[PDB]
Amino acid sequence: GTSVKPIFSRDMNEAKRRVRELYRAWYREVPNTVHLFQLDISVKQGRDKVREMFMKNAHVTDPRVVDLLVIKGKMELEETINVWKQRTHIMRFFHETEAPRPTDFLSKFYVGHDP
Amino acid sequence: TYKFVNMREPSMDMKSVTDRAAQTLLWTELVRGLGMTLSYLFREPATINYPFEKGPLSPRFRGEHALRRYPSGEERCIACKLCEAVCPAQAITIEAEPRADGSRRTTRYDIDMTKCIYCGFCQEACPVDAIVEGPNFEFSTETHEELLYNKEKLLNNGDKWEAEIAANIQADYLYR
Amino acid sequence: TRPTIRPRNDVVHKQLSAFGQYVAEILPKYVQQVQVSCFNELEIFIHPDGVIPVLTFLRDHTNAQFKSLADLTAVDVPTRQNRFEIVYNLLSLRFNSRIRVKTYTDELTPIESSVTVYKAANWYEREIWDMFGVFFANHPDLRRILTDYGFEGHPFRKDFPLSGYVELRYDDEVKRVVAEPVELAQEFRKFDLNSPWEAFPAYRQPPE
Amino acid sequence: SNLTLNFGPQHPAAHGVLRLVMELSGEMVRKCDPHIGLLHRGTEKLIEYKTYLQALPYFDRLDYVSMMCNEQAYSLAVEKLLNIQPPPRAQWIRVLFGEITRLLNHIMAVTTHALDIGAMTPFFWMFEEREKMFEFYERVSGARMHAAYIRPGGVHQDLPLGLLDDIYEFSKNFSFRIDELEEMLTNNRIWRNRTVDIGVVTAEDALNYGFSGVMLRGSGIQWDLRKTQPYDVYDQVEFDVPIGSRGDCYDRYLCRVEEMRQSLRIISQCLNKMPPGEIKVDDAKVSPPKRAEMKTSMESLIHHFKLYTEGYQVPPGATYTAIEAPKGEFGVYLVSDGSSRPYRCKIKAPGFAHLAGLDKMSKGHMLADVVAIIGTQDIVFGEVDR
Amino acid sequence: QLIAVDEKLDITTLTGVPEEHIKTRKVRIFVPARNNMQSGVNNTKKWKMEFDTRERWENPLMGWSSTADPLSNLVLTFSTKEDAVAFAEKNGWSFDVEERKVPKPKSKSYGANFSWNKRTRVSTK
Amino acid sequence: GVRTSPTGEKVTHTGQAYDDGDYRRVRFSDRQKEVNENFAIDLIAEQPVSEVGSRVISCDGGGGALGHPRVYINLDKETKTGTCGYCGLQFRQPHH
Amino acid sequence: ASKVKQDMPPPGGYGPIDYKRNLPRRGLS
Amino acid sequence: EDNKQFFGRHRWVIYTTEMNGRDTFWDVDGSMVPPEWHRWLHCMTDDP
Amino acid sequence: LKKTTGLVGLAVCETPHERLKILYTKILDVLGQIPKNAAYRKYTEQITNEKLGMVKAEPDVKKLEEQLQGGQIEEVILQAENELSLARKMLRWKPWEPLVEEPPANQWKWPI
Amino acid sequence: SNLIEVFVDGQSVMVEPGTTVLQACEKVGMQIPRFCYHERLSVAGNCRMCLVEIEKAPKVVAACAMPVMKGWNILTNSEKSKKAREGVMEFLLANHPLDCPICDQGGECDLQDQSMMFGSDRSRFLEGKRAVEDKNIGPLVKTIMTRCIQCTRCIRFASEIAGVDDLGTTGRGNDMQVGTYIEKMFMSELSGNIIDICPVGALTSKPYAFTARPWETRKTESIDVMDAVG
Amino acid sequence: ASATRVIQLLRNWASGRDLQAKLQLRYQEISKRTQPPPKLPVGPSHKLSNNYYCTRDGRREAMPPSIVMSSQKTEKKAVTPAPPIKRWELSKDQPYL
Ligand code: SF4
Ligand code: SF4
Ligand code: SF4
Ligand code: SF4
Ligand code: FES
Ligand SMILES: [Mg+2]
Ligand SMILES: [Zn+2]
Repeated sequence: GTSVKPIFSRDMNEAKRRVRELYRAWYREVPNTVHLFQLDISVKQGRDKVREMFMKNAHVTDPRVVDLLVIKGKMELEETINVWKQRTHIMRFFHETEAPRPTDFLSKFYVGHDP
Repeated sequence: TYKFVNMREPSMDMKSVTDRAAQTLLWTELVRGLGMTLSYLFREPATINYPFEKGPLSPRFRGEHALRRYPSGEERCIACKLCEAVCPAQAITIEAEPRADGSRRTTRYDIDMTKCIYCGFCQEACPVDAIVEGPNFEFSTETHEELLYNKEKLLNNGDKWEAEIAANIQADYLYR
Repeated sequence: TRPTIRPRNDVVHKQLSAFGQYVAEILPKYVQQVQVSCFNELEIFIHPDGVIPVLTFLRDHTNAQFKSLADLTAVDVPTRQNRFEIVYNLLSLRFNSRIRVKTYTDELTPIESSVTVYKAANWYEREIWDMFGVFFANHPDLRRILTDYGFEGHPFRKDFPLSGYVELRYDDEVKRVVAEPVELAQEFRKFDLNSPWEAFPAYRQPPE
Repeated sequence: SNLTLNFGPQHPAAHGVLRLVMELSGEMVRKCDPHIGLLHRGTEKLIEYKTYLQALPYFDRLDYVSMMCNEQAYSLAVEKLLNIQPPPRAQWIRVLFGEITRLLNHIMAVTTHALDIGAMTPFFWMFEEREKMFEFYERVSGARMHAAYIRPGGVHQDLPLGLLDDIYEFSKNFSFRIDELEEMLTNNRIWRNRTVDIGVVTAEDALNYGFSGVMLRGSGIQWDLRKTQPYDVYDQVEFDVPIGSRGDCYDRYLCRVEEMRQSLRIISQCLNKMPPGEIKVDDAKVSPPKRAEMKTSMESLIHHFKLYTEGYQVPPGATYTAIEAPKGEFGVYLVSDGSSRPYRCKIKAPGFAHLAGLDKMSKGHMLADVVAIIGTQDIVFGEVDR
Repeated sequence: QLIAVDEKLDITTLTGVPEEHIKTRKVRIFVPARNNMQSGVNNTKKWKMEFDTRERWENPLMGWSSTADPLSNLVLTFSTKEDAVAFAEKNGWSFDVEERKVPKPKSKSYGANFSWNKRTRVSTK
Repeated sequence: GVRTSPTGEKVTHTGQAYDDGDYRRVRFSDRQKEVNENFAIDLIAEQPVSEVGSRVISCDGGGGALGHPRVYINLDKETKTGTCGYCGLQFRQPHH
Repeated sequence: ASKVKQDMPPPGGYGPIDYKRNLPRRGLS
Repeated sequence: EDNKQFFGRHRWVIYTTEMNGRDTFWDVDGSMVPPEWHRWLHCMTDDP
Repeated sequence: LKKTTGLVGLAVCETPHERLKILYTKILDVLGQIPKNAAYRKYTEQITNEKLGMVKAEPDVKKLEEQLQGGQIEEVILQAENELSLARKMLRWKPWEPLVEEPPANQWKWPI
Repeated sequence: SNLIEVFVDGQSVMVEPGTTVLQACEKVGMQIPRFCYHERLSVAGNCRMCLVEIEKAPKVVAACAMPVMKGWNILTNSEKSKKAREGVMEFLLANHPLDCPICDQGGECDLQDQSMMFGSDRSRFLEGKRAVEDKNIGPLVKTIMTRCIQCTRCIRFASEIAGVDDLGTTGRGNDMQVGTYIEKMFMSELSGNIIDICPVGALTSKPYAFTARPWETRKTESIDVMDAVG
Repeated sequence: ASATRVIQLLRNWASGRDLQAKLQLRYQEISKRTQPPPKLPVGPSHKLSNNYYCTRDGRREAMPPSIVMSSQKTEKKAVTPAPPIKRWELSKDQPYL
């Protein structure tokens, strides 16, 4: 039973449909974002980044969590379309000033104590 | 108990109506405002001739911090760390150890004056009147680093301002 | 118990207790508990489903007339299965009284928006969503209100760190403000202040 | 398609930190969308890491035009949670300085509102009075605005000898400055054209939108927390409540001017009725002992040490305490878990709801009308963003 | 009508916590030991969750203590061990739980100070 | 009681001086190192020991309430003087 | 052994303070 | 001093033309006042 | 007869007695569809009948306002409208029924 | 079984014979204030801070030493108990030195905390204070005996746990002093523990002196590797 | 004020008021910057007897809130949270501005 109240979707299929709607909206919006914000990236870079952000949460299996993630993505898209975000906010997705952090054991061992 | 601010009525007699018409056509209230500004023009201004003249301050005024001494030259601070504990901005950093003669004294006493809110809680908390907010307020700098005071800076401030600090404390301490 | 001690008001205490019993009798479907504090403040603990029917009642009933919504906020208590306590503070000018309505929710359960009851709730609910992550159903325009654009997390949660996760600076290579993982020249110094001796025997809990 | 405009933050009428996204048709305002948080500093979370005394100075910086009123609201909340009573002289000093603070705030509100509208001169005349008032602050506490003077348990220090006479000297002259301001504005036809029937709000809408203070009383609602829910010694002073009739900018400006006059009346009563006695509660587990006692007696030293390191424990419980601050109802929802640090502190600021009502109030108006309505709401963003 | 999910609770994707500070952290769930300097026991009633200690270093200016992990001051309080475990699990943090230590009851006899034939007899008071 | 290091850097009363190979000394180039010249330990060393005719003396640091908390100092030991834990002033009973 | 000395109002209270509006008519017909 | 001027103009300083090492004929600032005259000049006391 | 209520947006009501009678009658009619043992029905019927009798007993508007303790009979009419709307909503909600669920064991326990 | 029923503020408790009033109170989560009592040391009963009223009993009892009787109702928060605690705290603080800013115990001091929780907030002692000379007992345990409250905890620990009979009391009355009576070092493999059991700053750690305050320290629970005891 | 008499008269006429009576700038009338020392009395708890703290302890008289109608566990006239507020009275001092 588990007696849980839904947010928007009753099972995973409607949640996936909402995910697809949000993905379509972002994919359509990307070229306008590149033009309006005067970005130096390509439209392919922006769409690849959009895909990456969506793929980050592919493991989620709870329809309520999926609905909340879609709500947050819609909020981000509304911020972007209305130019409430500036160029710094958009570019924050790319981390262009952070040095590449090593992942293998040996480099982390050399650089410090963090596991 | 209350009053109305905009609940009056104008009299409709020909005298009041004609007076209103004369005000409308001859701009009497605008001339009244002009007269008020003209009156202010001939008043003496309130400007003081800074920096040759200064604004008045109280003995309780909170200014740049200082560390004080006993009349023998011994430091008043005994590293109890009550000022560090009470500080609402965590602007005070204290390290201490027994001195060569066994006295309880600080080795580090730092105040970050860019963290400080100048509330004076440190001098209220101090049991020996060691840390104070002095009267000086003109200590602007050209770099951020100069506002990170160490213990030597605070002792120099105390030595430089003690003559004024002691008089202000003598003036105010019966209220504390 | 003279000058130092705050005086008591039995008349207001009795009046508030009677009105709390009144409200509990009228709405048994939703009211779970009623309390009157010793400084004369009335609290009504309700099931979440009753957020709209209770508030509406307290706004529209001839004997309540709580027309003003003073404040609406949330409290985070991580030890509870339902993390978030939702608090409504209401003021009745007709009867010169105040009341508090309390309900609960967790991270994934929406709470009905009360903009149809009090329009003032709009921004308050936004703030709650911004600071605690509580979603309000049927809100006209729900989005962040206090945090920076694109900010991740809900800062007022107890498990959110005080300095957050990212800080900002101007970078000249890219000619813009950038966000990077936070690094502090001086770490905030955690203080352990609690005395190991009990302060108030009147609030002692059973030793389990 | 309407034109979209950023009104602020770097704008003269935007108060520094307000970004207002405005949708316009010509200069007609189709929609107002205030974006705030440009001064959100996380005060409510920071307070959770402070003792109650350590948390007190954060309230000076919420509504930085009305410092001691914020201090008083927080002190009343903490005193209610502690089940203690401030001494009478402390309460009289609190009311006196609260009315001085209301004078400061109403000067700032009226003159900056006039400056947005275009009348720049009264700002200069009234800010010298603000300067003199600042000296009263500094003489009592050592700080011109962020006094931290009013604390749970009473006040930090007693008044210095000679302060009451100087306050009396200032108070016996402030009425003429009010008269000059009213001579410049009240009957001026340009001022009335800029203020009459602008931002009209109904009583029902004002109540439903969470308004408080003048934003209520300008619409005819007879409500004042000092009268209906008195605190300290407000039930011992005589004053009148100004009530508007149109719910517009002009009536609210008239109400604020009359509130200044009534504040002068209250200040006179406070000056003539100040009693003798101690200025903080005679309970060393709450209020610190005098410095001479701390340096002589063992219990006083122990209590000084503990109150300045750990702070007093507050019994567990939650209170919503509100006062009639100069900008409306200012409230604190304070939750104590029994320790010496507050568990939760939600701050209710009147400007929050007032600014949330700005889009409703601006319907059918122009750009300059929106500037006037922003001025008439009396918004400070330290309390809006917290 | 309700939707009847059947999966364990997981809110990691919603908390805004960086990946590194989820999978590399170890939280300790424990009842804090009594400070040996005092006899009061009021600080040994509730359960605490704390994080693993990371690197601190010396600031080149001022010699202050500098850190780079945002969770160095995060301590949560819980009524029971189960509540803390549930909170840690739904946030994806690996945890180590230490059982509560209670002092064992003891037999105190004042008269034993003056025993006729036992070693419990005291030589001074 | 100021004193100079082998590098020419003045040593503070905390005994802190940068080593010969320490890069941080570069912060003092074209500028100076703030050092307080009134060493408290030497200054309190110059105060004379007060002879008093009681076994217990009281010290508050002078100035009444402007000093430090009043403490009582035992003077039974003839091998050493009684030192104030706040002020550093020394006391003894007359001997010899 | 001196008397208690505190900031207090002078005996008989302070002089009356004006607060009401004062805008004289000050004009011809 | 001139007590016939209003409060704030009744006390003032004429700065020296040469302090510790620098020429202060044109370049003066409030930090040049020593503490005793700082107390007198800001009216924290009535006694020079 | 009265020039203004003094409240912005609240019009002066001509014939307030008849309006009040209509509104109280409508409220009682709606309450008649609520179960007899529901506390809302009996309480609201008691207060509504008190106000209706008071309205029928005093033909002077000022004295009726003084008796009703309701603040300016136009606001009495507004409050009657609010009560009628609430009565319809309550008939829909049926809050006279037993509590839907008991909170968790330590949902309201404070502290911790 | 063989348990007897007592009451703590009217709440029923079953305890085994020989249980003291203090132990019965802590069975219901009530901690009686104490200075001289330590559950790993022999009972002393000298500090008198644990005095508590028994219902229908005219005289208060020392909870640390008094066996609890069947049917007794212990009143932990009655007027008699609170007044006894206030009087004892006043007596303890009458001669105590005003050393808190320079005392290492400050912030983790049972005297300070129990003064704040069970004592009054002011003083009415108008005399001069006693001052005693210091005893040198080694390079580990710093001694400042003006702060000593004569608990006898160090003496009982040295005798019973460490098996060293070198500590004691000399003199009597107000002049009673805790020490060795000769210049002697208390050098035991367990000597440092007398720092922790001492409620006040009379015995402190010499290597640790003046370096830190208790509230700024972070606590890491760990294991010792200096031997194989763990 | 050092203003000449003709300028004073012109100021008074332009303002329509007696400006010299209430001058914004402050002269000799204000209190001296040097004051005699205060004495500052003490509070009601500064007593040598009949002053036990347990009889004046406000914090310890606080207790948990009264529980009315837990859910776990006739005539019945209706009630309001408080008596209706009494209507405000118009000011005698100045009813209208
Ligand atoms: S004035 Fe306040 S903020 Fe500044 S160091 Fe002192 S206590 Fe800290
Ligand atoms: S300055 Fe004062 S409060 Fe701070 S450590 Fe030194 S003695 Fe203690
Ligand atoms: S032992 Fe405790 S009460 Fe005594 S001086 Fe030290 S800290 Fe203060
Ligand atoms: S030194 Fe400590 S343990 Fe020993 S008698 Fe004194 S107070 Fe008790
Ligand atoms: S604890 Fe019982 S007498 Fe000391
Ligand atoms: Mg010890
Ligand atoms: Zn001394």
